[PDB]
Amino acid sequence: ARIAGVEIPRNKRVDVALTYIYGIGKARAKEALEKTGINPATRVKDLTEAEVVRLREYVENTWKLEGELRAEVAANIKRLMDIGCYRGLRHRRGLPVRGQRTRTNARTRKGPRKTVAGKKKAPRK
Amino acid sequence: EQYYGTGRRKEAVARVFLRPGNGKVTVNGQDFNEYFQGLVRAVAALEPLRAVDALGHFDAYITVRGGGKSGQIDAIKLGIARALVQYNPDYRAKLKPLGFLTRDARVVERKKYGKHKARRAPQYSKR
Amino acid sequence: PRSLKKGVFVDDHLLEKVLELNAKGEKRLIKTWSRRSTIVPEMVGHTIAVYNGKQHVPVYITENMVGHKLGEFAPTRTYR
Amino acid sequence: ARKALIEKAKRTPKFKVRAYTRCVRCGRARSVYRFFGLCRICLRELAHKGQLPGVRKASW
Amino acid sequence: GNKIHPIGFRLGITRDWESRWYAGKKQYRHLLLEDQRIRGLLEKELYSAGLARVDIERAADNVAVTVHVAKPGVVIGRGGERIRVLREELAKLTGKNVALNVQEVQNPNLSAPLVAQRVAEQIERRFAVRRAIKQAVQRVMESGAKGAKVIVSGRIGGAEQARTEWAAQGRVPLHTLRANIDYGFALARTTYGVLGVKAYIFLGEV
Amino acid sequence: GKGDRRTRRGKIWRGTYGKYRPRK
Amino acid sequence: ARRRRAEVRQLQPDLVYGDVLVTAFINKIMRDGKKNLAARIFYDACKIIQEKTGQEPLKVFKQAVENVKPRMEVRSRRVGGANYQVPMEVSPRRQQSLALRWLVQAANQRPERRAAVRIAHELMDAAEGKGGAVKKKEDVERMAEANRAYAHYRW
Amino acid sequence: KIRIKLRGFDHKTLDASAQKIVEAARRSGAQVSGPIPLPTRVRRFTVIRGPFKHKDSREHFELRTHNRLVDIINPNRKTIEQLMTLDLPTGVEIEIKT
RNA sequence: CCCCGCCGUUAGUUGCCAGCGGUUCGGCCGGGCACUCUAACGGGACUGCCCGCGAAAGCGGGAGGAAGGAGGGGACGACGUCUGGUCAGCAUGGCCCUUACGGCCUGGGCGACACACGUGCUACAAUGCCCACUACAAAGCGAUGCCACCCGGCAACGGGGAGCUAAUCGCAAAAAGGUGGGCCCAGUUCGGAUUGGGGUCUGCAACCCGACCCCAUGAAGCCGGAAUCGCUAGUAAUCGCGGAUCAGCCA
Ligand SMILES: [Mg+2]
Ligand SMILES: [Mg+2]
Ligand SMILES: [Mg+2]
Ligand SMILES: [Mg+2]
Ligand SMILES: [Mg+2]
Ligand SMILES: [Mg+2]
Ligand SMILES: [Mg+2]
Ligand SMILES: [Mg+2]
Ligand SMILES: [Mg+2]
Ligand SMILES: [Mg+2]
Ligand SMILES: [Zn+2]
Repeated sequence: ARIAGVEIPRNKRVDVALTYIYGIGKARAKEALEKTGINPATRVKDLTEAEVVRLREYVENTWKLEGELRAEVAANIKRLMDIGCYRGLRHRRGLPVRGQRTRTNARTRKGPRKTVAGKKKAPRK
Repeated sequence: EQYYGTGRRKEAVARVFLRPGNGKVTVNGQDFNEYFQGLVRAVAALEPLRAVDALGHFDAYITVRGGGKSGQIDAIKLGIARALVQYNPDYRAKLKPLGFLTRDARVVERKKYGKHKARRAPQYSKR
Repeated sequence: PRSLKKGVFVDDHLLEKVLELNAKGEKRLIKTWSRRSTIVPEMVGHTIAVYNGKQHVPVYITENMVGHKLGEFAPTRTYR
Repeated sequence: ARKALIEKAKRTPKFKVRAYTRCVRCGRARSVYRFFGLCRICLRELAHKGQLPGVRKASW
Repeated sequence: GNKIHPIGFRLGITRDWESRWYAGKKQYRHLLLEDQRIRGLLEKELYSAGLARVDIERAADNVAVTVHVAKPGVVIGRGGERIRVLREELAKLTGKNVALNVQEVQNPNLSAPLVAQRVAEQIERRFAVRRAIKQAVQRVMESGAKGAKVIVSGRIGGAEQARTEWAAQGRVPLHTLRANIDYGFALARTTYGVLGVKAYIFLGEV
Repeated sequence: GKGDRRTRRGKIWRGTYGKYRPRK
Repeated sequence: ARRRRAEVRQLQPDLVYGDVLVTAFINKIMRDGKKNLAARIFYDACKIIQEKTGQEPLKVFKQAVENVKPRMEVRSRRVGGANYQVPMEVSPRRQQSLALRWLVQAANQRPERRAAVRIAHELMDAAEGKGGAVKKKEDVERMAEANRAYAHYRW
Repeated sequence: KIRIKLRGFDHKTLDASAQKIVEAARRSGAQVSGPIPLPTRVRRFTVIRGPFKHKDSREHFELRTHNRLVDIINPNRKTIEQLMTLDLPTGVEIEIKT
């Protein structure tokens, strides 16, 4: 509990729990458990306060986590928005950025479908 | 010294050498179950013996090469049935009506073009 | 996530051009068709007119952009 | 194709990664089975005239 | 739209390959290319010889053409003063010492490429197609032969709407392999577009 | 799933090797 | 079947109860040709029918099937007016197939996590006259009797 | 131990012509180890039948290559004194190691 | 004609507790081809035999047989139809352009996105996901190559470096499967879209517009309206493997 800022993950295995933190995933979980010596398997509620500190002292003092990340990412994007950059423009319009197609199939970045009219004088559609 | 039959099944070939004795079977330098470990079907490769009362009257040394384990299980069921018949040609009328002597012609069917999958026809629209 | 392992490719006919514009002054507008060319620190300040397929475009090179690529600032297509 | 585009003949084609195949028989730049240098049509036409040795009709 | 090539359909049995050598994958490609410039030189120069097929065999580096023709005269020339200009025009491009031959095609009326070549010839000289065909079937059906067929395409008569004129007698069993059915195709460039001439000749079974 | 690049299953599909599917 | 009568394929017998009803049932459990774990399911479910009921599973199983086989069913018939649920007999070959299916489908609506559990508990409930399968059966014969007025278009 | 791998495109003109390369005797003039079958290698071409669209048409071409072995023990030069002009297969190709 | 199913003759640098000897216990070595196999050539099925119906052709069933009436799969598409398709593969009549409707570059485009459909992939999980261990394929491809095995590296991959013109070396791991362990019903240890970051490789060159690796991110999706597609048996369904094209790749 309170392993990263505000992050209280509880009651699951400690390796799963840590992933409930922002800049922390299957990897860094595995890692920070090795480098601080806590068994992956133990439930979070079954943790020595002395262990929860070696965790916090590591995770918190060794990577950019939580809002401290979300902050950088946000300014990392405005960065290429301020300059003329092409990826910046794509971000500005809210279209794919990694050279994907946009004729079909861009829904996840585009959002839900903004349907318009079909024909004026043509076949059945 | 021993008794032999071949026996094949769907790209898998069994070599069955029968010797007299106890009942102990060894496929590919391994105990029977060491190989076919926990496959509900395995016991069925020995139905030739289980139906000539040869349970514990024969030992068997087998090598099997090809395909996958369930096909090998059938190839053995022939090899055993075939060796058992050059051991005793009177065993046929016992064994033939159970079919153990009929090699299973059923083989994987070829992939055709403009199909997905030898028969699986690709799906179409507007009709 | 991009590449060029060791060599950091920069089109050199432009490079000999820009380095030679630093014996003295910084010529306004440089006409390149090598959008293909990585930006380097020794380009800050000048103005490079990158093509387009259709027109050279006045790309004021700052220092925020010292690593990117010239074609990253000459947008090709015209949309709404 | 265009006769001018059998400038594939450029044994010196500047950069190497501009090399391309082209059917030696009808110029066809696409589907050009390289064992034969023939394209997919020329391949079938010659195969039916028996002019590619050892090349039978396949079936199985 | 249907119907294979009767030769391409029998190439394993009751017909063999127009060039029958061998090569690994580094060579096949070029040997074929040369192999074909041979046939291309041999079909422009040797037109009037009336050649049916052009067999090629290669072996220890060498080559071995066997030009089958109707009138082996015009390939020999004056005692031999023609068959050496060609055997030299060949070993020019083929830097590999060629070995020209000539095989007497007796019976120009039983080799399909000839039969067809002939009908296409008449068509350029503005002959009557219907008759041209019916005759060639006869000319072939007489000269031995268990059956035969001839197809001209369309623009028959310089006609504005392409047609297809037919004609065949005896047996011509295309779907049976035990057949032995020479097939020949002649083109026929005319003043008004092209015409295709196919000749089928069934001769004996097994 | 065969879509997670960093699984065993997911590597096999894309015919690759890596941390999440060592070569040998 | 526009020509011949299409013969029933004879399945091989069970390896543990020598019964071909069992192989019929292990087949309908099996998906994607995974036959191994289909047995591995059924058999595991069999050693749950004893460990909760002294009777050996083979009677409990065939008892359960019997409660699910239907005696009457409707099948819609096109008429010169519209559609008509028509009550029909049920061939004994089709009672076989209907009960085995409904068993395995009702088994997998059950909320028990392990699959053998679901089959076991469904096999028991059926043999006991209840559980989901026996509904969609008493439920079928209902409609056959509810549309008795039309039982005179019997194909 | 004269190893002579023989291959070509026509199996009639191999086995025939590898039968011809056994001529100090069947096994009464050298030794001979029987011509070895040795599997064939089948290259396959599949081609869209017509010239345009019709994706699902297709026609299959193979180019099989068959290989034989032979192998003679006692490479005496008397018997070798037959490999002069003693041949007749064209589209067969010969390889020799020892 | 081809392939698959049973059997033989020929054939032994692939195959063997066959049977022996030697064991670094590896078919490794001596040794043998019997077996499996490899690939050439034969045999074998004909309603021939049996009972029943039939005027016959045949139909039903029964023996024996590996296989029984078309044993299983391919190749094979009649006279003709659609004034079908294709002048952009190739030919080809006519028509037109002829310091440009021809040619060469460099850059862009064919990848544009408010939308709509076709075909697919991956899913929505416990008959499941994950990790470890362990086992059985067929067909292919390889010397401007396949790259065993070592070293750096979490890894892509770099360095080094054997064998292999390849039944002999390599791609090569098969994967579902099996044993053990984790997850416990959750938008989850389900799903892996999106985006941020750092990197390897191929290429003159990866902005537009490449694939792969690692870290973070972890979207929609809880089985799909009206409608609608495939398949009758080694078939569907499901699981992986290979090849053509190709530097690399959007497979
Ligand atoms: Mg398709
Ligand atoms: Mg042209
Ligand atoms: Mg290329
Ligand atoms: Mg996952
Ligand atoms: Mg296609
Ligand atoms: Mg036929
Ligand atoms: Mg059109
Ligand atoms: Mg396109
Ligand atoms: Mg759920
Ligand atoms: Mg059908
Ligand atoms: Zn071509």
